[PDB]
Parts: sequence; structure tokens; C-alpha cells
Amino acid sequence: GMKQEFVAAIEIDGTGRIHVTPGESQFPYIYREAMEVSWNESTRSLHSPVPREWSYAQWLQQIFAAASEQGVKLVLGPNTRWVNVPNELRAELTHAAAA
Amino acid sequence: QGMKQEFVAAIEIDGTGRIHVTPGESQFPYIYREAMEVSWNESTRSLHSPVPREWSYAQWLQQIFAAASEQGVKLVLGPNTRWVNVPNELRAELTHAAAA
Repeated sequence: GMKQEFVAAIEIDGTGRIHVTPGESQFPYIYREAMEVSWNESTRSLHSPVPREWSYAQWLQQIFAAASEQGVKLVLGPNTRWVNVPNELRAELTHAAAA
Repeated sequence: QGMKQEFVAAIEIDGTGRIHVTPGESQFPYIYREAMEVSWNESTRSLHSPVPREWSYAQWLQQIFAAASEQGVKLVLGPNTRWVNVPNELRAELTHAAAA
């Protein structure tokens, strides 16, 4: 049950987000799709997040931060097992878990 | 305060490239509720990330078109399509990404 529609504009804003402005439709609730697409009303555009390349280090900290929100401070031990983590990365990750 | 310190039993990057943190004892069934893009996999009892991925404008355009399509609108680029601050090459690549 679709419906074809022309895009009025494609734009990259000053923060690097890409905006697609629909020919006519509005999507105030595009967030409910859980696809990290947002709606900016002032410009009636669907847009991406600010460009982001997340390292494993940053994801590790994110995972730690989430567990912390639920009352658990995770720490690495001398017995923690590292599985399929290159040596160079392990160092970086270990530093991440502490920083 | 109620904050419990705990050992990590394992760090693992799986076959799909997600990084897994296996807590020593705690479980986090509702971790998704923190809205932080972290998930709990009960079969492996681990917190994990999504699959890694580089930033790509083409992909993001496709992602944007895909979100719109879920809400019943198939977007298409036209000859009258206005491009603001989109460099020549990116503009070509974005055009092709919208076609494929």
C-alpha cells in the first residue's frame, strides 16, 4: 500500500547530517521506526544523525555505561577471557574499560 | 550506593563483528530499556553492540528512504531535485544509491 513521491531536496547540513525533504509528505513520527532516522520540522526534512564511526573502544564504554545505569560497575580482571580480539585492540579496549 | 562492582568474565567479538561483554554474575534483561543501543542476549548471557559499520551517505540515504517506505511512502529523485551543499561526486553516488 505504497505511494510514489518526488524528493524536493537533498542537503548536507553544517554538522554533516544528510536531509531528504519530501515532495509533500511529513513524517513527524518517523522516530517510531527505530531506524535512527529523525524528522526536523523547521525544514520539513527526514535526516540522519551526525556522521559517526564508532570504534570497539567506544562501544565497550557504551556497554559499560549501560550496565552502570542498571547498578553494576563492570571491571576487567586478570582472569577475564578475551576471545577473537586482536592484541592491538585488546590494549586499546583495556585502556577503554579503565578511562 | 547500591552500585555493585563486578568482574567481566569475557570480552568477545563474534562472527558478525559485534562486541560482547559477559558479566560475571549479573543479568540485564531490560538493558534495551536504557535506550542506549545495548542489548542482552540471554542464550550467551552477554551485553552486546550492534553490527559495526562505517559511515556512508549512500547507505544513510537508503536508510532514510527505507524509513519513509515503512510509513507508506516510496521516495524518488527527480530532475527538479534540489541539492544543497552536496559536492559533485557525492551527488552522483547519492543518485545511484537512490536508484539501486
